[PDB]
Amino acid sequence: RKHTWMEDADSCVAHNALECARAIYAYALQVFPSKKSVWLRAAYFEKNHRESLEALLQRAVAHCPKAEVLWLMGAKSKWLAGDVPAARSILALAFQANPNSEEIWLAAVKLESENDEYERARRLLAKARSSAPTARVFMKSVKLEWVQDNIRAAQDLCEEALRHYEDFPKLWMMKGQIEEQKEMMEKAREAYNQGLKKCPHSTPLWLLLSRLEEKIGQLTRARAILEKSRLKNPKNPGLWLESVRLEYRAGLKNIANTLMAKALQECPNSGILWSEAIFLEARPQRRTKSVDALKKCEHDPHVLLAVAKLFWSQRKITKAREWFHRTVKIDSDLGDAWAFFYKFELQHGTEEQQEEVRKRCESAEPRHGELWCAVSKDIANWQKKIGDILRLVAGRI
Amino acid sequence: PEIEWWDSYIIFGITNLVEHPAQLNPPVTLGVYLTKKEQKKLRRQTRREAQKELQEKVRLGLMPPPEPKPTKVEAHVRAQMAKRQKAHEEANAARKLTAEQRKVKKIKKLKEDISQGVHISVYRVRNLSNPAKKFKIEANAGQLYLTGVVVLHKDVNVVVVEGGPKAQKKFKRLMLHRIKWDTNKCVLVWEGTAKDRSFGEMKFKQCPTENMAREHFKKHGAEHYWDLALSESVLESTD
Amino acid sequence: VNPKAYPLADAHLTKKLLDLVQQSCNYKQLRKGANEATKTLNRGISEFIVMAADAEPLEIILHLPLLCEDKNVPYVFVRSKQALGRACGVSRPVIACSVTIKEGSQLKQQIQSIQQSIERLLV
Amino acid sequence: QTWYHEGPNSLKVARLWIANYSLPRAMKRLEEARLHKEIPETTRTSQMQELHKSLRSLNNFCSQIGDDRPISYCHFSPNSKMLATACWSGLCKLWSVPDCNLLHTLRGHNTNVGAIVFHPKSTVSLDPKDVNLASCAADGSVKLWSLDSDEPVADIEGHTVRVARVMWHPSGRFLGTTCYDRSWRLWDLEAQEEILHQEGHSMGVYDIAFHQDGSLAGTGGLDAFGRVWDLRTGRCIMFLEGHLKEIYGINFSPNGYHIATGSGDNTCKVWDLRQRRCVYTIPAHQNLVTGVKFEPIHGNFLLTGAYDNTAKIWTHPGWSPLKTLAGHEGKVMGLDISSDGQLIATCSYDRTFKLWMAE
Repeated sequence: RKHTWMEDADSCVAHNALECARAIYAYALQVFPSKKSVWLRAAYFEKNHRESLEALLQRAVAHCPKAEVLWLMGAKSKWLAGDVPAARSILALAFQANPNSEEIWLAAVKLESENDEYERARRLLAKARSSAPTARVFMKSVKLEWVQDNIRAAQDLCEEALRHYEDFPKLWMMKGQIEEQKEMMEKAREAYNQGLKKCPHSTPLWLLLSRLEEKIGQLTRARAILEKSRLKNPKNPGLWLESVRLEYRAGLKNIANTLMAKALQECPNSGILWSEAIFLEARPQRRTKSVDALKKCEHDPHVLLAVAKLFWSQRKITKAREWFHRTVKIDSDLGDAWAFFYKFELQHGTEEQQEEVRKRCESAEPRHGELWCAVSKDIANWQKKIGDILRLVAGRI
Repeated sequence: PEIEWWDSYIIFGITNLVEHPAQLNPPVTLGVYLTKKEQKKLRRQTRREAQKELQEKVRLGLMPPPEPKPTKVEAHVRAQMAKRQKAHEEANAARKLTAEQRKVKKIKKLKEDISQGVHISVYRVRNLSNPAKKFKIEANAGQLYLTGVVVLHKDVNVVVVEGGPKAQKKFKRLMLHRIKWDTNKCVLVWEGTAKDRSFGEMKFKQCPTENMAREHFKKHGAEHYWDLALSESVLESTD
Repeated sequence: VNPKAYPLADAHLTKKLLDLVQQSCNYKQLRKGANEATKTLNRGISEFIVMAADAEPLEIILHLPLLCEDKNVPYVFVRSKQALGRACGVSRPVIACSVTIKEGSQLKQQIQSIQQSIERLLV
Repeated sequence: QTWYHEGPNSLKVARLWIANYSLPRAMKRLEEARLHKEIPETTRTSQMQELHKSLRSLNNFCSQIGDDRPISYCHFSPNSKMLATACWSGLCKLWSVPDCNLLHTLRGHNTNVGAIVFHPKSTVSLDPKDVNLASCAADGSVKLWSLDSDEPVADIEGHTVRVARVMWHPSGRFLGTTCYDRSWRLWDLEAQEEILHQEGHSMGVYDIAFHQDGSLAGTGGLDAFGRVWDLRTGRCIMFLEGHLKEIYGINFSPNGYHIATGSGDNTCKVWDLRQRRCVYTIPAHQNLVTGVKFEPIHGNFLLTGAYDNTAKIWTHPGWSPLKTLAGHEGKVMGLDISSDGQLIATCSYDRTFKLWMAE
């Protein structure tokens, strides 16, 4: 009956009403205090449908301990809705609630790192760096001394972190990016190379070494790094697209097109390579390359983003708006699908359409977009809000 | 070696004589296809001469004409349509590939023309001491008319298969996809071609140390498959 | 023959090639014609291209090797267009055929073997 | 049925020149090999383990696109600073290696170029203006090049069908040339005249490789039979077979023993000359083996090309797979090892040529 009530509540909240869903949630959770998923469904429902966030998360912090997802949902809700200076206190009661040091500690450093006075956010992480954390903790520690200014100690923390945790590749990514923001740059080559000889099946670290050896000159060595990447994994779209973009960023458009053909040979149902292949064709031939892309990988967000960018590129705004709506509704978690969407709606549309496209992005906050994670990993644009991030990607196109 | 033997042959053996030595032979039919309109025309003209020669044999008078097609009349025609369906089952009863014509046609399907050179797979498996999988290997090598050996050793046991290419493709479909092995995996070590076939038939030779397995291969003039599979096995084990 | 027709399939390979092209005509995997082979090379749905060395002039299909190097598709020249045309189930000479990819069709093993064999011919 | 034919006396004076050039080279090679044998086996085996520790660390660097057409052959120059590639268009580019900047592409071919081969005295003993390169094509074409002209110097017109490969004598005065006349010619540079047209195969000849002492010249072609000619006597010295498919590459070793013929049946075969045997038939690749090149002066390993996307290092002797130099997206068409041993380049059908090096 509890599964039946959750299913009927999901159907009722999807189809018609919300207050009947509130009543069936109050009933189904007054039947028993339950697992983390049912309180989680009530909290997610109210996060879709402000004061009841405090009410339901207060009942969750009362009757459901050890459901830390409800704790972090509560702490974020008291951050955004009311304001900061008590939610940390509430997270302090999570300090009183859970000595398991996995997720609450970097949540706490998220809290005191959004604001001023980050030296407290030093010492707490110090506690965390001896508490009981997967050196995931360490990468936040490595972000700690990276966002203010990198000390030689900022090089020290990632080196000690890798001396603990050689296997984790995002630490190698942080060491390489930190050495990129140092003065010279083959130390970053040494960092990326040691990471890629130790991690070794992590595609963004290969992309980082590729973009580094493309940027400093000797593009041939960047092509060799990417071709070692395409062999050592193999058969993935993320390295094939970087090889295609490496030939297209140089003057070799023909070789970029034949590497795109070799890429779509061995991984046809992939969104990013088809979204690049639509762009690589000459402009009278994109119309059917995109149709073949829709037939190979339908319901893929990168592909519908490419079709929307096509219709905007052919200046048909009435179809491009519909295709952008379909793009963001197949997957709203992709960041570039909002980047082009706000840039299009500021190029064409009324002011309330720009209102729309910044409603629905902050509704479901994105990830995974290479322009979006290109500015979400810019540490100059790291701890800032998401409308600012969407404006920054929309200005850089 | 004091001087290599061509240098000892000349030290004088030269003059203005270029030569044409002992040419050796290197160690055809085309099928006819028809368009569908030509299939219809050929079928209809073969059938027109068939109807013409059946009516011809009626015209000579060897036999009365064939069968043309309330309980009594269609009881007659029920016996005659039983005769007709029985004659259809007679013409299917002869021309049937009785019991061993299927066997010789399955053989001439599976036994290719290996002279013109024999395609050789070499596989290594980490472990095939499983009885069912060594049975699948032995039985499918014998049944696809593939020759070879499975020498057995710890961590690298070598399956040299040697037959026609249509059997080699079926054996690599078996060995790499159909036999579900599992840390124990099978790889394709080599897939080449040699002049003619070396081994006798698929016989599971075995020695637990490497030197006698290389000696058993060297009996056949095929030690290079062993040295290759052993060396890439120990190189995978180090890497 | 024409020296620019390269690679050229010998008699055993062209017998296998014309039987595979005939089977692809039966399985509806075959696109006859140099324009249809150009189309299925551009759409990237072509398994492999056969061509005819006795096409006069040859250059009306010699763009197809270049397309087969920009799409990573195996290409091979049959000896004469009449045999290739009959191998497509048409009485007219056909100078360029595209055996194309289909959804898991039963010729994929024969097509893969012929692909591996005619990428050995260009040497 | 060895038929004999009278040749011109240009052939006779050229053969006495090849004799008096090759015999001191062979004596010096045998004495240096005798001095290499007399040092203790600890030093030799430690040196080969040194070299194998280097060769297992052959990583790819500077992979560079050659053309919009697949490259067919690379040949390292002496001085190892240039690298002549041979695209399937007419162009025969020359990259400044290890930097891989282009240097003065050579136009003047029309059909698919086969090999372009540097002179053995190109950088070291040959001025830039004098003939330095020699390319060959899929029509009847062999043509010599300089390093500063970009349109060739006097071609070779003795051919009517596809010339497969070209290789120089280690002199440089002679230019072996496999044709598809089921024969190979031997052009000469002093007389500027084709001195020799050796027919010894039943089908077309693909690759020629000269002995580094200069005495011998192995060939081997689409008849699956490799020959070993003496230049001095005509007289195919060691007929070699056991391949059933088309031999696509010969190379002679800098120690005078071995010949590794790589063939179309995915093998490679290391033959002796002091035994006339097939010493070891390396089961090299999954597809056919085009480029086979030993190391230069010391000659300690064996690099095989492939029409799968790989190229492999085998120790020599012993023939265990030191390193697969994989990474290409197409078939590896031709390769060469630099004359210092430090650098290895393989062209491919991926339109790229690469460089592999010790780390």
